[PDB]
Amino acid sequence: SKVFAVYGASGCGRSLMPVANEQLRILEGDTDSQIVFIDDALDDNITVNGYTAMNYTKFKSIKNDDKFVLIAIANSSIRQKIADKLVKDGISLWTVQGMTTLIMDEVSIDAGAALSPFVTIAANVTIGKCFHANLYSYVEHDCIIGDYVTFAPRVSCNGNIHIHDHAYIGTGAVIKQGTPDKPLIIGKGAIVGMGAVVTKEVPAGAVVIGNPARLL
Amino acid sequence: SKVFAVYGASGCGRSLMPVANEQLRILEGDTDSQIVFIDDALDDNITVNGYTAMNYTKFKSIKNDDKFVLIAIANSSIRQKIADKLVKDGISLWTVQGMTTLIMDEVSIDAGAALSPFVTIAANVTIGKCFHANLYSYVEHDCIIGDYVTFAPRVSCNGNIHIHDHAYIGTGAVIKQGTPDKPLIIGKGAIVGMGAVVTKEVPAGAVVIGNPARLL
Amino acid sequence: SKVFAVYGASGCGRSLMPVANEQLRILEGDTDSQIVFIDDALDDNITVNGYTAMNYTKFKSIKNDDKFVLIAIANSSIRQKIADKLVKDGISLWTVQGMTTLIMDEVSIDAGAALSPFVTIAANVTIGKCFHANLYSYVEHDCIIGDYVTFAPRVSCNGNIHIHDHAYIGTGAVIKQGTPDKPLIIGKGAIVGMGAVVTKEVPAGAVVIGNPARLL
Ligand SMILES: CC(C)(COP(=O)(O)OP(=O)(O)OC[C@H]1O[C@@H](n2cnc3c(N)ncnc32)[C@H](O)[C@@H]1OP(=O)(O)O)[C@@H](O)C(=O)NCCC(=O)NCCS
Ligand SMILES: CC(C)(COP(=O)(O)OP(=O)(O)OC[C@H]1O[C@@H](n2cnc3c(N)ncnc32)[C@H](O)[C@@H]1OP(=O)(O)O)[C@@H](O)C(=O)NCCC(=O)NCCS
Ligand SMILES: CC(C)(COP(=O)(O)OP(=O)(O)OC[C@H]1O[C@@H](n2cnc3c(N)ncnc32)[C@H](O)[C@@H]1OP(=O)(O)O)[C@@H](O)C(=O)NCCC(=O)NCCS
Ligand SMILES: CC(=O)N[C@H]1[C@@H](OP(=O)(O)OP(=O)(O)OC[C@H]2O[C@@H](n3ccc(=O)[nH]c3=O)[C@H](O)[C@@H]2O)O[C@H](C)[C@@H](NC(C)=O)[C@@H]1O
Ligand SMILES: CC(=O)N[C@H]1[C@@H](OP(=O)(O)OP(=O)(O)OC[C@H]2O[C@@H](n3ccc(=O)[nH]c3=O)[C@H](O)[C@@H]2O)O[C@H](C)[C@@H](NC(C)=O)[C@@H]1O
Ligand SMILES: CC(=O)N[C@H]1[C@@H](OP(=O)(O)OP(=O)(O)OC[C@H]2O[C@@H](n3ccc(=O)[nH]c3=O)[C@H](O)[C@@H]2O)O[C@H](C)[C@@H](NC(C)=O)[C@@H]1O
Ligand SMILES: [Cl-]
Repeated sequence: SKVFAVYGASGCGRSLMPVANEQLRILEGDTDSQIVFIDDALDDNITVNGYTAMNYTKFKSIKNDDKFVLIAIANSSIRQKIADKLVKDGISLWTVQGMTTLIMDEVSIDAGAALSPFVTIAANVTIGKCFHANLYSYVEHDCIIGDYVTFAPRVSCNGNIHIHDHAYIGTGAVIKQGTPDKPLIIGKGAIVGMGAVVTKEVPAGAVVIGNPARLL
Repeated sequence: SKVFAVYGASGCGRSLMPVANEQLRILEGDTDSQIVFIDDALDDNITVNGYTAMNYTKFKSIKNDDKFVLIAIANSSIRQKIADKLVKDGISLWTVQGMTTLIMDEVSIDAGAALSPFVTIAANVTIGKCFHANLYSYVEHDCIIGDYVTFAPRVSCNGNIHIHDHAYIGTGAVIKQGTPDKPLIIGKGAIVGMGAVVTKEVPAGAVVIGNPARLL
Repeated sequence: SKVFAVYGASGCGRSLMPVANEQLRILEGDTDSQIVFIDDALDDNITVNGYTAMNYTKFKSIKNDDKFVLIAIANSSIRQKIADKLVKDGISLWTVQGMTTLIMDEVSIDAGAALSPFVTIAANVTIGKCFHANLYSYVEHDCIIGDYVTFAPRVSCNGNIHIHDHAYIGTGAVIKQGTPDKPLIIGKGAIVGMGAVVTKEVPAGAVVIGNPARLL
């Protein structure tokens, strides 16, 4: 027996719960396990879109040895804080993908990814912990994505790109491919703005916007 | 017995007829009902891509009590004019979606929407009359879309956006999310240009272009 | 009996091989035929992502009368050179599409197209030799695409556009629709940069960038 949850019942979680249901009901063939929202804004349990929603105290208190959680909070500092809490409390991080999520050959993705509908993860890609790939995003050949990286919808991450930990790539951003000899690097905790067209390495902690991308 | 039609046999209609066939043949499981084009440019009936095409006089003259029409004309002033005519003549507005159109939880869409392939309508979205969501467009969590709103392909409408009646959002436009406290508003009859990156409220009747979006 | 191949085992080929397998195993229902990589960088045979990879000398030497090749090299000058070699050596050019590739009515596509997942080819489109439509690209109503045209991912080619031979359209580029009276032309060997917003005819051999698109 198992219990599943989506951690976060705001916009991120409510748009991932259908995806978590595709993962659980169809890709895992599991019509038996219950799935709930966790949200620490809650004191008393409520329902959100027809699902039981409870705080983490209540979720921990459930008498089941086999808990699986997708963290659906886009802020990667919160996501890492919650991931470390879950693992310390013996709760499993749970990767979710949609029926229309395309995974190609020799792809490695750490536990707890949120892979939205219409996402492509292409050939020979490596992805670290609790990756968020929102609707329509792709990661193309030979990319290395670090830990707690967050893509908005419709991110175009071309080939031979290395994205370091905690980077955020905004809606519809386009990133030029690197080369095998010189991967294009997005530095740790960098922010690429919505619609930015990234043609060069982005420094760690930089915010870049526009076409072409410039420091903000 | 029923008769279906796509109103408009130009580019909008010819790229929606396959979608209307997915809706009718697969999602409604209906292999019996006939589907035709209506186009008032026609005097004599013709065929368009292997479908009978006739003007509205001829379509009205069909002896069937149960008519269903998708309006495939992108100009929203024409679309509203035709919708009001159809309803007055006792003809039903017909929502069409593709096999790859994704509708999430607690979504409300008024009759007569054209929801193209690869469209996502995410959690807790409300949409008014004869919405056009062209290929790859999405409407994310908590949005409220008014009447006769038109999206070109690949519109990125993020969460907590309110789009008023008759707005037009151009190809690949990106709209910044609002907040629960302050939805980002696109005003009545506003035009957001292709590739525009919208980061603030757009006034009613405004035309905005570029990255970032500015008045034209 | 037949032998299939993907010509090019770098990023283009490795992200197309899964698509070639969807085409062969599912759309052609063929679990019998072998599929390999050809790559002329190879001296001795190797494996690439669990597929045999050999140079063209070795591929020619295979004793089979019925060879089918998808050219997965994005550089269209190389692609044409290889296509002419294959045809001269009595090897068939092979069109591949994904399970999520959408082809609409009255579409004509010459042999040897690479049609990626989530690609739409809309109504009444005509496409010439060895077309590349990378992930998420679309070609909308009434377009005419010439020979050895290459789309990066997420190209938005709207209606009534004529793209001449050997043009390259970069990641996330948007092209304004033409009219029936005046198709918007992308000239021979033109390059449209990533994220370019094309609102007018592009001259043959021009490089255009930005929003709006300008000569570089
Ligand atoms: C880039 C970004 C992080 C900057 O955030 P911020 O510092 O709060 O910026 P503000 O909204 O205060 O705007 C700063 C200025 O830059 C502009 N700007 C903001 N985002 C921009 C963008 N992506 N491209 C270009 N200009 C942008 C604003 O219009 C403003 O101009 P002004 O000073 O003349 O008024 C933010 O706008 C962004 O792009 N975030 C991603 C949104 C997104 O992807 N949503 C998807 C959710 S699923
Ligand atoms: C924004 C828009 C409505 C303006 O239309 P318009 O007033 O007829 O504009 P024009 O085509 O005459 O061009 C006006 C100027 O702005 C530029 N321009 C036009 N559209 C632009 C856009 N989206 N972004 C930036 N610049 C744009 C033109 O290049 C031109 O520059 P110029 O005066 O230096 O020559 C139109 O270009 C547009 O974006 N429409 C949407 C197209 C689309 O989404 N098609 C999908 C069909 S399914
Ligand atoms: C437009 C393009 C062909 C130009 O290539 P290039 O001539 O080698 O250009 P460079 O990378 O040397 O950069 C030239 C300058 O223009 C800028 N630039 C490059 N591409 C740009 C683009 N698409 N939009 C805007 N500016 C761009 C660069 O930042 C640079 O600015 P700088 O001189 O101030 O440093 C190329 O950048 C491009 O867009 N290619 C498509 C990439 C792609 O689609 N990849 C998908 C692979 S599947
Ligand atoms: C306001 C805003 O920009 N929200 C965007 C954000 O959604 P969330 O990541 O759900 O961010 P929220 O701040 O809206 O919500 C986080 C939720 O997480 C909960 N939370 C947070 C911390 C914690 O320790 N426990 C916990 O339960 C918290 O109570 C809240 O309900 O990320 C999505 C990917 C965005 N999506 C789109 C399409 O625009 C949302 O608009
Ligand atoms: C020229 C142009 O920009 N056409 C774009 C428009 O297609 P339509 O909405 O089909 O616009 P049209 O003007 O081309 O056609 C409208 C059709 O509607 C018919 N019509 C119009 C009025 C009416 O009362 N009756 C009626 O039958 C009219 O005869 C005509 O055949 O909207 C699509 C969504 C665009 N798509 C793309 C991908 O570019 C088309 O290019
Ligand atoms: C470095 C680079 O920009 N590669 C991009 C290119 O991938 P390819 O078209 O695979 O280009 P390559 O130069 O990387 O490889 C071509 C292959 O083709 C082979 N080749 C070339 C010539 C020939 O005669 N025989 C032959 O076998 C050659 O040995 C090589 O392995 O085109 C894709 C569509 C891009 N995709 C993305 C998503 O970024 C790749 O990053
Ligand atoms: Cl897309």
